[PDB]
Order: sequence, then C-alpha cells, then structure tokens
Amino acid sequence: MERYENLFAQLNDRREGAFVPFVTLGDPGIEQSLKIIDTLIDAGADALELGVPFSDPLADGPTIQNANLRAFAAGVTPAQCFEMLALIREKHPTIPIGLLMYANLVFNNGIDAFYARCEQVGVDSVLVADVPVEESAPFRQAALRHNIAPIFICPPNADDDLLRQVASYGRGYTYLLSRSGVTGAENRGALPLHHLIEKLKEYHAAPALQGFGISSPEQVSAAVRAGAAGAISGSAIVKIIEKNLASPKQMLAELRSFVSAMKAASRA
Amino acid sequence: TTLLNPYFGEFGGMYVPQILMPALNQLEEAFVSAQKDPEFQAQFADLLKNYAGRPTALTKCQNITAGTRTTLYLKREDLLHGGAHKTNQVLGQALLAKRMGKSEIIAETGAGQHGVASALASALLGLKCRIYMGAKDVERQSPNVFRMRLMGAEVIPVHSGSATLKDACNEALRDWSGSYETAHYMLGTAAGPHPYPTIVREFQRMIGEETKAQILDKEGRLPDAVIACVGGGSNAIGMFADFINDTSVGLIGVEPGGHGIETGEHGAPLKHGRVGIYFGMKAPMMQTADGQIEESYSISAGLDFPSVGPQHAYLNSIGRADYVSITDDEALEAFKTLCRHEGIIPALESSHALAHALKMMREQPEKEQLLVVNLAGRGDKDIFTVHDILKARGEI
Ligand SMILES: Cc1ncc(COP(=O)(O)O)c(/C=N/[C@@H](CO)C(=O)O)c1O
Ligand SMILES: O=P(O)(O)OCCNS(=O)(=O)c1ccc(OC(F)(F)F)cc1
Ligand SMILES: [Cl-]
Ligand SMILES: [Cl-]
Ligand SMILES: [Cl-]
Ligand SMILES: [Cl-]
Ligand SMILES: [Cl-]
Ligand SMILES: [Cl-]
Ligand SMILES: [Cl-]
Ligand SMILES: [Cl-]
Ligand SMILES: [Cl-]
Ligand SMILES: [Cs+]
Ligand SMILES: [Cs+]
Repeated sequence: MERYENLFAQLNDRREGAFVPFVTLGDPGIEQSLKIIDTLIDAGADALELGVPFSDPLADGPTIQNANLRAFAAGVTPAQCFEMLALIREKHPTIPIGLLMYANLVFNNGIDAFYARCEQVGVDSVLVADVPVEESAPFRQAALRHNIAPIFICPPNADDDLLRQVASYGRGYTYLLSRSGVTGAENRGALPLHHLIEKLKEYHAAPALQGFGISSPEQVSAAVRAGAAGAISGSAIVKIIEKNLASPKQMLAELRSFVSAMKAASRA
Repeated sequence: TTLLNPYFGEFGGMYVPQILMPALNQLEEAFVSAQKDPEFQAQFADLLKNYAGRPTALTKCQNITAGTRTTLYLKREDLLHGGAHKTNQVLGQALLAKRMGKSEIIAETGAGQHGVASALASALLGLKCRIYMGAKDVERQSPNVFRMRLMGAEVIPVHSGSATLKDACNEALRDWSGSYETAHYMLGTAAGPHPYPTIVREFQRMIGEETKAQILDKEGRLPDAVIACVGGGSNAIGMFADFINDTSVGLIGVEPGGHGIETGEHGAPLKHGRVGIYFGMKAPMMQTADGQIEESYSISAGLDFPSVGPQHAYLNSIGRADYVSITDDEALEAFKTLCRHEGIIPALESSHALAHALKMMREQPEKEQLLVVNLAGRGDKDIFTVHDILKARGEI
C-alpha cells in the first residue's frame, strides 16, 4: 500500500505537519490498549508508532521500560500484538501503522516470516531499534518484499555517507533523532536539525519525522518550522497512561486533550 | 564501515542503535592503533606485571590424578590481583579509555567480579567509575558491592526487566548511548557488539600465551587439551587464542548445566539454546519460544550471562572447539576435591572446567593425556554458598 505517501501528500495539501503518538501494545492490558489507540486516532493522530513488548528494550528510557513491564504483567505476547494490529487495521483503513521492534523479535521465527505477517495484518512500516544501517540488509529487503517501509534513523551527528544511505534505503518516513540517549520526555533535544532536514530533502529521503523528547505543542510546531514533515511523541503519551492506571475514564480524557493539543500545533 | 571483520562466520556483528555506531567505530580505531603502539603495549605490560602480578603460576596437580595417565595443570588466574582473570582486560580497556581521552567508565556486572575489576582499574588510573548491577544481584552480592564502593565506584541497582545481568547490560548501553563522548563502556566479557569480542580476546590472550610457554618448559610439548568454563567466554577465549593454530590441541569449553540440561534450568545456550540477536550480537541465546530473552541458571553466580561470545559459537560451528556442560552437583564435587587434595579453593565457575577434566580422567583412566584447566578465579567468595548446600545435605 502507499499509506505514508498518501498521508504526507494530503498533509502537504493542508500545509500541515503529522502528529504521531507512540504507545506499547497491550499496555496496560489488551482491551484498554485498543481503547487507548482508538482515542489517539479520534483525537487527531495522523499515524501510529506501536511497540511490541520486549524483555530488553535497550533504546528506551524508564517510562517506556515501564510500559513494556505493564504489558508483560498483563501476559501480552507478540502473537496477541499481531491479533491487535489486525483489528486496528480492520477498524481504520488509511492511518499509517508503524511498529517499533527489537531485532530478536523480528529474527526469532524468521525475518521474512516476520515481515510477511506484518503485511498480512496491514502494518505499513517497521523500525528495528537495535539494527543500524550497517546491519540493515536482510531487514530492509524483507520489508520491501512485503510492502513494508523500513524506517531508518538519522542521528544528529550523521555524516554525509549516512545521510545518503538513509535517504536511499528508507521508505515511508525518515526518523530524525532529536538527541543522543534513549526515549524519554524528561530530556529535550538541544540541537538544531534544519541542516539535516535540508540534506535529506536534497537526497530524496522519505519525509522526516522528529522523535525523542517531544512532549509539548511548541516542539511540534518547531519541528514543522524547521522543515520536518511532523513529530513523534511516546513517553509523554505513556506518562498519561501510567498516571491514570486507576481511572480508565480520566486516562482517555487526558489522552484526548493531549493529542488534540499536540495535533493542533501541527496545523498551518 | 569497519577496519576489522565484525563477524566470526555468521556470528557477531554490531546490532546497536544507530546512535552508538560512532562509539563502536571510535573504539575499534583506538584498539587497532593501540595494538601497533609500543608505548601502549609497554604501559599495559607494566600494569599486568607490577600491579596485577603476571605471569601467573602453572600448577601441576599430582594428588588428584594419582593412579591415572592424566597429567593435569591449573593455570592460576586465581592468583591475579582481584582474584580472577577479569583484571587482565580491564587494565587494557582502561588504557584504551585514556587513549581516547575519556575519564569516565561504565561497566555491567552480574556476580560482581567484573564490577570489582572495573572499580580497581578505575581507582588506579584515575577514572570515574559507575557500575550497573541488577537489583537482585545487588541483594545477593553485598560483599562485591561493598568492595566496589570502597574503591570509589558508584554502584547503580537496575530494577527493570528481570533485575539481573541482562538488565544491567541494557542499562550500561542506555547510559553509553547518551554519554559516549566522555565515557567508555568497559564490557566485561568476550561478547557484545564488535569490537568487544575481539578486544576482550586480545586483552586476555596472555593467559594462553603464558600457558604455552610454561607447558613447553615443563613438559616439552603442547597440551592435549585446554579446558575452560564459558559464561560470556572471556577466560576461555583468553586460554584458547594462542592455541587456535595448534590444531593438535583440543579446546574444550564448559557451559553450566545447572539442574540438568533436560530440566531447562541451565546456562548452556551454545549447545542447548537458540541463535538470536541481543546485546549487540547474533549468537546462541537463552530465550523463550517467542523470542523474549531469559536468564541463565547455575549454582555459580558468574556463569549467568544468558548468551555466549560469537567467537565461541564460530569455533564450535567449524569443529575447532568442543563445548560440553557440567551440572551444579558435578561442579560441587570438583570444588570439594580440589580443596581437599590440592589445598586450592576454586571459584565455582572454574569448578565446572575442573569437573570436566576430572570426568575426562575418570572415564578413561589409562588414556595418556596432558590437560590444562584454566582456574579463572579463587573460590573464597563461594564458601558461604557451599557451606549452605553441604548443611542442607547433612554432609555437615
Ligand atoms: C570468577 C568468574 N569466573 C568466570 C566467569 C565467566 O566469565 P567469562 O566466561 O570468563 O567471561 C565470571 C563472570 N563474571 C561476570 C558475570 O557475572 C561478572 O562478574 O560480572 C566470573 O566472575
Ligand atoms: O517521546 P520519546 O522520547 O519517548 O520517543 C518516542 C520513541 N518511540 S519510537 O517508537 O519512535 C522509537 C524510535 C526509535 C527508537 O530507538 C532507536 F532510535 F534507536 F531506533 C526507540 C523508540
Ligand atoms: Cl531464526
Ligand atoms: Cl512473529
Ligand atoms: Cl520553542
Ligand atoms: Cl504551527
Ligand atoms: Cl573489514
Ligand atoms: Cl555476516
Ligand atoms: Cl587432542
Ligand atoms: Cl575434537
Ligand atoms: Cl594413551
Ligand atoms: Cs598421573
Ligand atoms: Cs554460556
């Protein structure tokens, strides 16, 4: 399919950035996770990034470590996550769905088979957090054979060769990393990224989404102003889940308010 | 792009977040440079000799082989400063950190031996050391934690995941991913992303080099086999390296069999796990059917790494090295035997290697064989564990 291509073209027509939340599938349980995701969409999410619970999420800070742990406490497995993904797609025809994976979950039962299952359930992209461009070949090849966009990371300290590699090999979107370190709302990016954004465009890269430490409307607007196609926010969303575990009602209300405000910040 | 092959056959690689690739490239370059630098080599040799106490003895153990045609030597890494082989490579890695202009050290530890080694090297060389340790390990290793703290290191309990060594490994990499400009990650075994399997081997290879010289002097020939326990693989690859091209010399690695392979409660992924991708490498793993990483189990705290170094998986695949397992009970019999018959208290980790050598001897007592066991650590740390087992048995 062309879900990212179609989304970015439509957003371009509206002079609009994309707002893309991340959550962990099955946090804090399958049924509540499904409701969380539908709320994110209803409140204005343009695309989703969805994590499969993994034992060793070594690119994630404590907020998302804890989301993984909550999903495990609820007995969530990769198989159940794929059931969830199938249902999410069955409800929502056009929203791009990206997975955040770790390599072992992709390799476990065969790389090709992993991407074939993604295609079957209607996933649009896969980002494997612990696979750098240098190791990407079997992942990106399997992705493209199954109509899945392989998402590459452009770090702030990217050299020209890396920019050219990410631009060439990637599809869907280019992940524009805000800063070094791991996921977390408590650490805001401190580097201007407009030069990287400009070079990616020169090299015909997939449109850039800025991610890591995005927790506020002003950061969404800043990403758009810098030339990015949009912004991803994970920890700030997951914090709302964590804060409101005892009140599913208040949780959904606060998620809606937050997503609405963040999406508003993307608009022309 | 790298200077050296990051793989041993299909095993190894550099499976880290993109943000960490410059750190790995920098470390590889610094290592390759250091290996050609006579000043670096002289500084490393000076520390190994005058601080750590190299060379280590090669002890002939006559009582335990009496009446058989086995001749058994122990390579005495138990006598190194710190009480285990871990000291050798931390001194080299500390010098690499300095070479790169870094003044902070990050390390992971399970049993606490690597943490202690990292702390002592950091104290000596004026580096600020922070050590990640799973909270469950912190609770059960209060002596080692206190040793690390006495030597000025910060010990940071890790509560995520299973709160054990794999979780400490993750936390070290998380830290490094945001601190590599100022801090070096002093990884504690011959595993992880390239270039660590290579660096750790080269900074432990004096074990095998000395053993070769010592056995030639004493016996006038190479050993029939050298035998070492395998957690992550550092002591074993240190013993094996200099003998790899001596194809008559057997290389035997002993993984922990725990309660028995059949029980699933073991730490023997090379022979009884499944290849996965984790901790920056493609290697045999302890893992669930759906690919979640699992803990290793052993009576011995230090054989807890839930994977194995990629060079071991490679040497196995081509048939150069052979890997076996030894159960908790076998390791315990070997521990008691060495204490009573040689007056040496061995680490429970290397008691696995000794147990396998004793099996080689006892199974075929009229087979002429010259064996070396790598005694990678002393067992003072283990007398409480052993006491408690013997008491529960009604042996005492
Ligand atoms: C006394 C001793 N012998 C063998 C090994 C096994 O390690 P290799 O296979 O030689 O790398 C260890 C390991 N210890 C680690 C993991 O807990 C640690 O201290 O952090 C050990 O402490
Ligand atoms: O808002 P934050 O700071 O929590 O960041 C959101 C992160 N969620 S994600 O799926 O985009 C994401 C993307 C990349 C990650 O690691 C990698 F860069 F190494 F690949 C980890 C998570
Ligand atoms: Cl596989
Ligand atoms: Cl799967
Ligand atoms: Cl601003
Ligand atoms: Cl705006
Ligand atoms: Cl090469
Ligand atoms: Cl390869
Ligand atoms: Cl032989
Ligand atoms: Cl053989
Ligand atoms: Cl014989
Ligand atoms: Cs003998
Ligand atoms: Cs092992």
